[PDB]
Amino acid sequence: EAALRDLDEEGVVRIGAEVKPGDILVGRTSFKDVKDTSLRVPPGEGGIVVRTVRLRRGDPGVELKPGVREVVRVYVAQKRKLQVGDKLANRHGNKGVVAKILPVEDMPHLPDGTPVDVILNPLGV
Amino acid sequence: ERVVRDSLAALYAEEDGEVAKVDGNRIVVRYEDGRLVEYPLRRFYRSNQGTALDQRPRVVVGQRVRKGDLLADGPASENGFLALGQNVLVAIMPFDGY
Amino acid sequence: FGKRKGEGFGVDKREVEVLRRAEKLGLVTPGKTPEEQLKELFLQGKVVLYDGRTGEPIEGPIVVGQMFIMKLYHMVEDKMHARSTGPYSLITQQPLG
Amino acid sequence: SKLKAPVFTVRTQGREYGEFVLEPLERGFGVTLGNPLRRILLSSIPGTAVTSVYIEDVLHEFSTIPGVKEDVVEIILNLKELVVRFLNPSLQTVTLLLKAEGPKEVKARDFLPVADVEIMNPDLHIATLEEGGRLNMEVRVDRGVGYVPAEKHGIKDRINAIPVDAVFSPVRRVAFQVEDTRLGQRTDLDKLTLRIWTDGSVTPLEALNQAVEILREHLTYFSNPQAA
Amino acid sequence: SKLKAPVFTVRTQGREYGEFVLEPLERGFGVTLGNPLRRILLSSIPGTAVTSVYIEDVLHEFSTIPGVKEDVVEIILNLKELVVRFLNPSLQTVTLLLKAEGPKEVKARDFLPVADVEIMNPDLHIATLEEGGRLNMEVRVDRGVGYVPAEKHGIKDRINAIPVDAVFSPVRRVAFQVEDTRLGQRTDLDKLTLRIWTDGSVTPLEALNQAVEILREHLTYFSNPQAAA
Amino acid sequence: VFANPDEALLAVAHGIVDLQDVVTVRYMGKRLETSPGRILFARIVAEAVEDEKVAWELIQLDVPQEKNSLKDLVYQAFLRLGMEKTARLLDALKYYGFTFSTTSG
Amino acid sequence: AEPGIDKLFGMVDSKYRLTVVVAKRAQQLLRHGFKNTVLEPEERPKMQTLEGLFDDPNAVTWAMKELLTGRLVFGENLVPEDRLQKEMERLYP
Repeated sequence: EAALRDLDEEGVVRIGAEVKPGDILVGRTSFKDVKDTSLRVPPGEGGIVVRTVRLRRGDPGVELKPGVREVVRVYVAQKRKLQVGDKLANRHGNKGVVAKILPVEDMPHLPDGTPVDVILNPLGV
Repeated sequence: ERVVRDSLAALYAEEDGEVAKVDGNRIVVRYEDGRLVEYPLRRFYRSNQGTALDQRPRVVVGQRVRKGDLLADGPASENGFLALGQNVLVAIMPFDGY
Repeated sequence: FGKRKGEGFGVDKREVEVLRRAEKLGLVTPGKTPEEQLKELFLQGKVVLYDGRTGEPIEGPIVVGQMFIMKLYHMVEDKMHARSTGPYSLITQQPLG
Repeated sequence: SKLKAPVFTVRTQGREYGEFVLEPLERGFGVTLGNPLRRILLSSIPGTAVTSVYIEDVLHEFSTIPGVKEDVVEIILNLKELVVRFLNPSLQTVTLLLKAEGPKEVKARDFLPVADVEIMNPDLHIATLEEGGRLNMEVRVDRGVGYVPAEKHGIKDRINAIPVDAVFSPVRRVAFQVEDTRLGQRTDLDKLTLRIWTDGSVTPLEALNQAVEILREHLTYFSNPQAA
Repeated sequence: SKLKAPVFTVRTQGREYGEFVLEPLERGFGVTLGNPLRRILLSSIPGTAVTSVYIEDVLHEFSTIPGVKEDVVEIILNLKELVVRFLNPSLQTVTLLLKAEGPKEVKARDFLPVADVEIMNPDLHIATLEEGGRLNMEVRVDRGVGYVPAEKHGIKDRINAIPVDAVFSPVRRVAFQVEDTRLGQRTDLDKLTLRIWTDGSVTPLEALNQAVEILREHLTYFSNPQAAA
Repeated sequence: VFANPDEALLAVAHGIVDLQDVVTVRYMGKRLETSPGRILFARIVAEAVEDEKVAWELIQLDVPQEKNSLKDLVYQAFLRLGMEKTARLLDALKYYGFTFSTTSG
Repeated sequence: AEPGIDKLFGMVDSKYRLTVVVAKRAQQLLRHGFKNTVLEPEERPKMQTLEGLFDDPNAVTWAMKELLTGRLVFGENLVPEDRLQKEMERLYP
């Protein structure tokens, strides 16, 4: 039951649940007398489940391929902060990958105490 | 501003009028014609590339809006101007090989 | 600079050392007051900068200013990948791509 | 030719700005004293920060509230600027409660009073409510030091609580100025001036005292030589 | 949740070389401790140095002495490396007298003994006299801190005396390095290594202790605000 | 006129002279009209290769260190000492080059 | 660089022969559980973990150290392979 906490009574992860690699999003069983064929979060992905959409046979405007009873889609959101390895660029063709994130006290600062935010190498010019 | 306007990403007032209702998902405007017009806002929508495009209201209830005035900012927009990044304080100097 | 002068502060000793170095470098004209040389450096877009690790100034004036920078869609999060073993292709029986 | 103990002068503006002058000092000691104190002040001063937020009928950060102009992300961004002062040294965490109905401009002053807790910026704008909108919030504020991302601590009080990135440092800016001075016949002596801007939760004098204590405690560590 | 107290390790090579390791430390504290200690060690450790030299028949430092192979500059440079220890704290300045004549290898130990003074390197080479060469010199040695060029003090016992740069600092060199280290899950901690070369009159451990004490005494100055402007 | 490299570098640390000023230093039993920076570079090489005479033989003292001179130094160090000591020298050169490029201005 | 790599390169006429010798010695050490080593108990390669210093599990490092000591004989057609393995097993089960 630790692996089935976030699923609702219909086998779909609930809205607002946090999902990490290996967690189940939609439960599914297939005749093997049945076996696990559920949808899980791939490695390196996850976040907050924000939407679920279910399309069933007969629903107005739905055109499923023959043989498919229903389809379930899950929308999962991520808030990505800047990290080492991300790419930044200016409008003049200067692009580069973030290689180091320093604490404020290590940054060069103006005589009035204001630190700089970005240090660019002059050799690129 | 022309780039933001021509992409149809932001929302602009159709006619001279006054704003009646403001919400995170709705703007209702009362034009001088007397007709109430409700503009729904696209909120947290997945683009083809996985980025989230949402519109955020930039108007208050009771505010007077002229024709073409901004009502809601689109993605990568700040007061109707294209906003693709951030203005940061930079120093041009080597730093420990990093 | 009027901000600093209003609060009751003069020129720092480290600023004097940097001004001496820039005088040797040929960035400022000899015979001027420290404030005049500082203004000359500022008009060249350069300021005296201090090292946060030591507190000593950078030995020369450094170009500092506001820049517009954007984050690009190339994110290391979406690229980092590793595999020990996994699926294999039907015919060649070789790892998938 | 040893130097007399320097004079120490204190100037204060409100609870937010402080100037601390030490003079006269030997040549080179202005930087030697100012820089470690600046680094400690900017890095290691404990404070308070918003660590958790719960909103009624809100399931995650990526939603909107009917009758409220701002989305949850922008509300949390506004709440990250809240300055809370704990009047009690033993106090470790508080939960502030907010209940409002539109139309109004919900500010930080609309929080219900709590004992031994003060809000240093009651004018800080939180949200805008229109007719029909309501806001019921519970904000958990903790003591701590440094910058702790929400993904690190992961603090949730209820099922639908939203963890918030915590910036515990109360110090906003630290500068120091080394000026030339003299004493009788000696020349090229140092006069040090520390300028400290805080958020008002902790005064500059308190922050300076804590930084000095931290430096003294770290200097203590050089007292037990051991063989290699 | 504050981290455990760090471990301090010593590694001493005679009275001349020392390595000191402090680890683990909070992020950024490695340089925060290393830089002021380096500045104090290079600037503020009390010591002694040769401050003046008088040699007869010598008019300036760019002259030469018949009977001595080296010029005045070489003797002054050799005297710059003389290591002297004062035995009692009341003593401030000392004059050391050197009488030499005849073909000889003039070393440090040839100085006339003075009381409550000790030459730590008696084997140091001062000069070489040939046949018919003589050397009668008076070296004035004082106690101070840091490095003071000759033109700054310019002290002279008499008109023919030559001022000498005073290397008061007993510490010859200080280096320090900060390396990343981890403890448990935390991975942003610091390990600080300090290497100290002294001249032998003071051990590196003693110099480090004196620097730490100086820093503590300076930190004690932030207490009583006589002026309340 | 300095008795040894340590005195010259201590004078540099006190702001008496800069690394780019030409002074007189006594090193390896000789009186060299050179700068404290070049003496420091010589010491960097000597401490990297753990051999003072060979390092003195390898380096070109009377020129600024640029790409070609550094490449020649690396090749000569390889030939004279082996790849392990060459790797140590390369690491030391990298560290000190980065350190002095940061503060050069 | 690997310690003593210059000496190892000078000990052989071809660098690939050095690689082959190192790999075969590492296989021999792994097969017998490091009981056939020629290293004295204080020359053993160590590895530092939280609990304490233990033996280095990497057999290739052991093989290079042993080659450095000079107590190993290598060449072409020294001993028949089957007899070599049987004798090794006899000394070290």
